[PDB]
Amino acid sequence: QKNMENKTLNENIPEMIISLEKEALASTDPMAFVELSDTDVIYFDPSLETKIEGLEQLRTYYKGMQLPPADHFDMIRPVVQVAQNIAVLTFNLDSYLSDKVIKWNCTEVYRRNPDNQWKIIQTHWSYVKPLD
Amino acid sequence: QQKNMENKTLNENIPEMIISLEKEALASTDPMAFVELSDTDVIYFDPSLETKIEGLEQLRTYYKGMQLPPADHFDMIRPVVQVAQNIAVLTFNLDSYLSDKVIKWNCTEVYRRNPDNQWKIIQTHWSYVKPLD
Repeated sequence: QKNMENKTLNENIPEMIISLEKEALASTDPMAFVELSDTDVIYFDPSLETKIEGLEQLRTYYKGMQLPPADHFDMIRPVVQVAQNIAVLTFNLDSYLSDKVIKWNCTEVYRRNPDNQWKIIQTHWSYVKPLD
Repeated sequence: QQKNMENKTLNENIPEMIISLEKEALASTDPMAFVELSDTDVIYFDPSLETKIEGLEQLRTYYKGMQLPPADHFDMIRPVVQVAQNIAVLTFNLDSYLSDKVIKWNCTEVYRRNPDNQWKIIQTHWSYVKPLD
């Protein structure tokens, strides 16, 4: 499974976490990140007055926007900090949609649950220098 | 609490403690408060950076140029702390009152409990609320 450790591609937690994020970003299914998120997920992006709280609220939010994936993206210098059952992934992202780049900051926090799946418990998306 | 005893951890309300640390740093007279509260491997974002800050030395250099605190008054909105073993994820919104102006913020802080039972920031993400509104 893409979000579970194994003896091959998912042996190293940082490489697994980075691959998982890239796979969700490339998915045509707008539910991809929802399916990866846990029931207690907390989510921020630039369009929300305050953070979204809980998986059902996140699901409703993702359903409402119908966001296409980028035509292509570049994940720049992803860092994964691992602490017991938590992996903090941080990166910058150059996302291309219809011939324009949108540059993002991202923090994801993944938790290894008792069934050995890594699930997103926190997401924070922001623009790079939106006002300069 | 016997689990905390075997683990030599404090019998504290972790969410309340983490919220109190954050509020203290925000309102601190020491402009380097957040640098002191951060660990060597800290990663940091804010709306002025073209790419994320990595490492405490980079964070320190950045903070040396900032005048802080930026506001005497601020309101922390619906802080949530998710606790996972030696990690606490603090998320909140913050209304920061700069004299006559207000900046509305999103914030994610990740704190990690070190072996000495000190909670240190390993990740900070500050963003504006609805900057393109």
